[PDB]
Amino acid sequence: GKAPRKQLAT
Amino acid sequence: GKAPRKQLAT
Amino acid sequence: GKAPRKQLAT
Amino acid sequence: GKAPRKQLAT
Amino acid sequence: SVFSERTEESSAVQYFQFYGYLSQQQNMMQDYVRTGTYQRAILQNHTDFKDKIVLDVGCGSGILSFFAAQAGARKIYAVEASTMAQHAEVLVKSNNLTDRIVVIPGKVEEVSLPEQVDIIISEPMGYMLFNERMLESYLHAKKYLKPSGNMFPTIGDVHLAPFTDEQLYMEQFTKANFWYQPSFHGVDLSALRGAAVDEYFRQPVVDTFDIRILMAKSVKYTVNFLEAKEGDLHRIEIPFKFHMLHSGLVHGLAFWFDVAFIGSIMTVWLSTAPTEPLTHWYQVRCLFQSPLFAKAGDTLSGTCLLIANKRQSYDISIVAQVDQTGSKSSNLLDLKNPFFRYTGTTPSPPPGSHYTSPSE
Amino acid sequence: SVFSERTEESSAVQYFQFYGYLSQQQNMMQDYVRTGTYQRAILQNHTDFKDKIVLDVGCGSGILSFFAAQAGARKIYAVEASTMAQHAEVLVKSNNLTDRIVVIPGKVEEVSLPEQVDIIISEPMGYMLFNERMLESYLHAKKYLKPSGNMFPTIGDVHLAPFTDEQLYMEQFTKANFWYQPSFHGVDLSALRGAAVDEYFRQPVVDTFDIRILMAKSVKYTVNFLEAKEGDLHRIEIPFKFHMLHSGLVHGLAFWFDVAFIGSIMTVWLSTAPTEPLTHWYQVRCLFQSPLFAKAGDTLSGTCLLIANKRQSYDISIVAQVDQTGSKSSNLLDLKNPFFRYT
Amino acid sequence: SVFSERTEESSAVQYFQFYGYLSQQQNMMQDYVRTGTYQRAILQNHTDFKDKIVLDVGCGSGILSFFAAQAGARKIYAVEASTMAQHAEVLVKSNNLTDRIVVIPGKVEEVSLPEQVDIIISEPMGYMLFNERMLESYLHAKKYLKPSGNMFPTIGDVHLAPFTDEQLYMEQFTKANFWYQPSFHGVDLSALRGAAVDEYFRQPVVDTFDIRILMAKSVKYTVNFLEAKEGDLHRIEIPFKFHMLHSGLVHGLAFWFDVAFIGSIMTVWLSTAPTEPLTHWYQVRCLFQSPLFAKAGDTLSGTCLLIANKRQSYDISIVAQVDQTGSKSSNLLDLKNPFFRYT
Amino acid sequence: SVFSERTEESSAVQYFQFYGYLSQQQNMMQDYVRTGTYQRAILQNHTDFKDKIVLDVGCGSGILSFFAAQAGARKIYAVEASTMAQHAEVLVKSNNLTDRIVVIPGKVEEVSLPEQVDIIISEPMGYMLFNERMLESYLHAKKYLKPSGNMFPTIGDVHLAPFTDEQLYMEQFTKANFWYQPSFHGVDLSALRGAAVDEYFRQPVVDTFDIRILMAKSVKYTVNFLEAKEGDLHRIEIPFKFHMLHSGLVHGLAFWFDVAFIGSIMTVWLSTAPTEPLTHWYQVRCLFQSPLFAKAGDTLSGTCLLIANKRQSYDISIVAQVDQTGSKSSNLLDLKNPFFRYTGTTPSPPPGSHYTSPSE
Ligand SMILES: *C/C=C/[C@H]1O[C@@H](n2cnc3c(N)ncnc32)[C@H](O)[C@@H]1O
Ligand SMILES: *C/C=C/[C@H]1O[C@@H](n2cnc3c(N)ncnc32)[C@H](O)[C@@H]1O
Ligand SMILES: *C/C=C/[C@H]1O[C@@H](n2cnc3c(N)ncnc32)[C@H](O)[C@@H]1O
Ligand SMILES: *C/C=C/[C@H]1O[C@@H](n2cnc3c(N)ncnc32)[C@H](O)[C@@H]1O
Repeated sequence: GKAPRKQLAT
Repeated sequence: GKAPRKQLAT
Repeated sequence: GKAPRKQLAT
Repeated sequence: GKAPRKQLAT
Repeated sequence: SVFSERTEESSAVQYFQFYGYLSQQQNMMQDYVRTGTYQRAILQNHTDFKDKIVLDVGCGSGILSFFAAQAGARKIYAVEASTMAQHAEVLVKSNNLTDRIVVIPGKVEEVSLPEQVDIIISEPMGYMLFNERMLESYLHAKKYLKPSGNMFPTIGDVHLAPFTDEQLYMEQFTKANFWYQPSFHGVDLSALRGAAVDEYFRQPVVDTFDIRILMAKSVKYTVNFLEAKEGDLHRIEIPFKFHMLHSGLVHGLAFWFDVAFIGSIMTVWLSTAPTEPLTHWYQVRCLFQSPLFAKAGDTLSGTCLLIANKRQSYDISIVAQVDQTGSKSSNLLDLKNPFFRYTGTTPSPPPGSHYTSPSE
Repeated sequence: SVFSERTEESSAVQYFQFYGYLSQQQNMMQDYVRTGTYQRAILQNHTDFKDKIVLDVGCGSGILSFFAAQAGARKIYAVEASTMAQHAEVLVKSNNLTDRIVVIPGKVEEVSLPEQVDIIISEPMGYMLFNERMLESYLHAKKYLKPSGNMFPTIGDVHLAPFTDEQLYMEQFTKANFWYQPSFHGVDLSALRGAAVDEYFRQPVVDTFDIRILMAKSVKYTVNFLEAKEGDLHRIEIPFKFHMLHSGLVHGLAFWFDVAFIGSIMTVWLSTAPTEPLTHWYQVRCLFQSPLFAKAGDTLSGTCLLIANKRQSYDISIVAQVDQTGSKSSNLLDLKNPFFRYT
Repeated sequence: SVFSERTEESSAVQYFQFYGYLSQQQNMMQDYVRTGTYQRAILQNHTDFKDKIVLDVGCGSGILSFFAAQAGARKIYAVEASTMAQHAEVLVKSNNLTDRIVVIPGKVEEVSLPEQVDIIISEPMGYMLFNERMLESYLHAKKYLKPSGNMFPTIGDVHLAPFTDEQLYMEQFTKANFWYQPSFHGVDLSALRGAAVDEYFRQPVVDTFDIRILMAKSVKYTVNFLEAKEGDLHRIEIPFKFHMLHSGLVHGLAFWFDVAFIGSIMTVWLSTAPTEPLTHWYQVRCLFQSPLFAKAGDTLSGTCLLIANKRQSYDISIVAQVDQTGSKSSNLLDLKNPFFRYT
Repeated sequence: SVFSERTEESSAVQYFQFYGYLSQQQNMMQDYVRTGTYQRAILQNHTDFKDKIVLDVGCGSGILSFFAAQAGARKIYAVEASTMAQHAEVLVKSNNLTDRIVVIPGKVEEVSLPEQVDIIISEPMGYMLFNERMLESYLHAKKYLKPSGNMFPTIGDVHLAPFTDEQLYMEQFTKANFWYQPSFHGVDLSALRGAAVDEYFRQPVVDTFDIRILMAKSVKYTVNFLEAKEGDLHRIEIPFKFHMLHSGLVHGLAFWFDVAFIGSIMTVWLSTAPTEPLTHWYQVRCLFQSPLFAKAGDTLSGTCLLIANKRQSYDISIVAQVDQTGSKSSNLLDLKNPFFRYTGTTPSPPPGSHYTSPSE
């Protein structure tokens, strides 16, 4: 898909 | 690009 | 005093 | 140092 | 076809798959400024549509075709390349308009419109106006426009202005400085830091901002859709000569656009300016890799050159210098990979904008 | 090649364009649980690597190869198909590991390794484990594996449990109800209300949730990477029979996964469970178009079927049935098009 | 020297040890409102600096001198008494401004400048403006100021307004009530209940608050740095007469300050007000040991007196009196020992 | 006096001013572990105090003097150098103990105790045991201890252990990387980055942690307060030879301490270990500037050398190497300027500590 891995906040 | 149109909040 | 300028979060 | 003893929460 | 020649198939696939989703249509229709202005521009220019033949390029849900029907169009040819075309054919049947709206699945550069239309309606604006390269599909459709026909929208006005936003600029190095540690889990990442900086700076920033971050009146570059040809949009040279109104560090150029529906009755404007209510196009800012010091009374000159690519977008080259000092700055950005920074927070005014005591 | 057949180009282009961005690498490496657990599993089992030959499938920036190097690996073949391979080379050179880590750009289904390897390391887990269809590339790399070779991770447990979340159901349902309007700017959209509901509920929801919403003990489906072959993942049939612990509306199935690094010294687990620290995989919840009502003690049986598609993802089919009432729910979901809800 | 007399060594040592830490510099420079407002005020008024001679009092890392340099200053004498002066020199050299910014280490009351200057820039504001007694060093630097010389900042408005905050009053009061115990491990502490209440309420509270707690329009006391002399700040008598806008318990006075950069082109304000974006100065609230009750429309008069001490701070004396009832409240507070409440 | 010779007056001023505040006393008394253990150690060794003469060094509020009185002491000499001494004289009057507790304002190295005591009670522990250099004042007071007298506390056990905490280590560079930007408001700060890194690494970290971040059993260095002399604490060499139990990156050495009140009746322990309930001393960790790779079965050897300074604290030098690889690491830290990292969050276990499936 578009973004396989999702952004995780730090 | 991935998202040609951007999401606008309702 | 001990800490004249106080820590400000960023 | 500035604070020889540290604050412990109650 | 003309579309196949200028677009890599991988780009068109992901592109039209995106527009096949009703969730994406819905997002556009729920843009009150976008949908309301288009409705007003059509219904309030009813002589431009009454008993006219209409071509709706990239109709999507066909909502614009229904406004043309609401204005009294005789026949409407609604061209849509994504799989949204069959959802619009459903809408046309259930709205009992199969005699006036004809949905034609396919790319406007490939379908056979049977006839010539008196007016062409479309929503070909990407962010920064030119993204998605749909403007060329809109201009390509003029092969069906009868001589003395109209285009809705008729003209497009992209505005450039230099801005100051230290926080935006410093955000770039904050993120890339992740790589500047000698022992990330025992690994020295620092050799990649410069690459991370370059990556973040190649990204246009898609959000909104306070008007007061601008430092000079906007420069407007105008595309007349009645006159412009397809090839005109392959290379877009936008010279600018800004006169600074505020002293500060110029961190880049902000972009927004307006379109005007110049009807026989009245000219209706759709404006994505930072002065106006937010639309789903927002605004786009292009940072400079190195900021430029300029005082009120200096001239910031340079060129913004947009070169179309086979990914339905533009490579952006921005050169700018402060004439009084010669200090210049370049930057290259991929319009197809922007950074969506918008968070919902009402934009903060630049620091040092209080000229009277706020405590008063 | 094996990859190019199960993958149509337009998916592979956008797929490897995504991993070519350093910002997307930073996001994965800043996942402390993910990066720290991988390092612990490798260093703690250092003799699964000491003076061994390592294959790193989809090395990204190469962070796994560096762990294998720290563990004492003799040679490490770090394979990467995105442009990130060039950034891996720069880190190998600047960490003075040119003599041990060999970056080989290309798809592992296409590259030509010089020798067989003792252990394969990789992070082939997408959200819901099976997205990206990278587990097939991981298993495909077993052709370079020695007979007594090891796999890191060794197995993957996918856990599914039914949940109740009226807030989430209403949220997706009201979205589709935009197309219920009979007069949107005078345009009757109602005819598309069907198609919209099917679309919004075709999307798995990716965010985290409190475990209090789970109504039954989780079912586990295990993939053993030592023993599975590429073709096993073309179709994944996961039966389930949930004994309900709470009454209420079952709004769908919640998915998370664990993977285990079964080494010579100790087994180390990496878990994306909703009780564990959040990771960039989050959890996945698949909604029912119409929820099912179940009483505490009822049985909810059905089958979750995953059919691999050319878009490097899966067509999910979930049928759920309250046995005590015959209340059935048939659902189709597109794993490649999820709704990222987390804020 | 002038400094060494009004400052006993043990205060000056700990004071300049504090500013010698880069982490304490980073904290001030990361204050975007503070750093951005200073740059705007200097750049917008660039001809107050263009080809001029600048004195930077207490330059820290030198960030103000760099702004004066960007504005076009001919020469800039950046004076700094802490070890941070050595870090300022490194930034001057690495920004290639050795020809324009001259770091002169030492106390401005002690250093020897080569020439008179056109404008003085500095950040001499402590919390409640007057802490650190650095405004005296700022005014003391006027001896290097040309007759038509300018000061950046030019003036400082200190604002005080009465507030109600039963949560904060109870919080400090219950703390001191530890010493109300008659049998703490069998030890009667009650005799010290007095001394504890006086101690906890001697501390100004430093945090932010919503303006809804202010019960009257703020009173303003202005210090004009062009016209004041060092000795004016030894004793600051601030009368106040508040017309109350709301009934309720007046728990004390809330303090914040504004400073104005009155340039040749425009005046630019920096405000620490509770309605403005938060800064590392926060706001300061001085509690009454016993609050005063006031009705909407009553007048609350009194005097806030600041006497400078050798610890580079002030002994605060606040007497507040509801005129309609004669309800008086006498308070002593030690500005140098505040309670940092913000979380 | 001996105290004046080893302490800069600026240090003592800020030091004793701190202890003059009842808020600081209160913070110590509200430490249930600290106050409760001291109370138990005294009252449960009542023969060590019954009809004895007691010297309370650094009594503060004199709370320890009251426990000695509660145990039946005949006369108690309570020495306090801060202005807290007059608050204790108030407590002594109001508790009707002016005949048994005598408050003596002043430093124990300067007052004239009139006689010799049978036992000395004090709370001279700073964080990492040795901070504040009050242990020397406690040992100096032995000039009043009758031969065959006791010391409460009797011994102190500082424990060292190597830890792994990638997040703690990476936090250092994250903060210092603020300086690694080329245009902070137009200024290049990067030249100061290395200094910021060094500054943050000179700081001991005062918080708590999960036991599982340790990678080897603790090494214990013991100070016997009955035998030790003042000069013994000026230079404290603590050799260590840790045997690694866990593979990983060693990021530094963690510290905590225990004291034992060895009474005639029973030995009472006050332990600040990470195993035990949190006390206001917490624990202290000293990072390494460069982390050390060590596998389970390697030996981490090195020295921790503490050199007293005129600021009532210690300069800390930590050298350590992995014997099997020779890779070493140094670090210097100022014990007087720690970093108080504690946030209240229950400490997280190190990643990769799940040996069974958490989903089970
Ligand atoms: C911004 C709106 C895009 C809509 O127009 C459709 N569209 C894009 N490009 C074409 C071409 N070449 N032919 C027909 N329709 C087109 C998009 O699918 C979307 O609905
Ligand atoms: C979830 C992680 C993906 C990483 O692995 C790389 N990758 C995906 N698929 C392949 C194949 N077939 N060969 C080599 N590397 C692959 C992604 O580029 C990403 O770094
Ligand atoms: C609030 C800012 C303080 C900065 O100014 C420096 N500083 C204080 N007091 C003096 C004197 N008397 N001379 C020179 N510099 C001074 C502080 O060190 C800090 O950087
Ligand atoms: C950790 C506790 C400190 C208490 O003891 C007092 N104190 C420190 N150092 C001395 C000396 N040399 N003589 C007498 N009292 C001392 C502190 O003031 C605090 O109450």
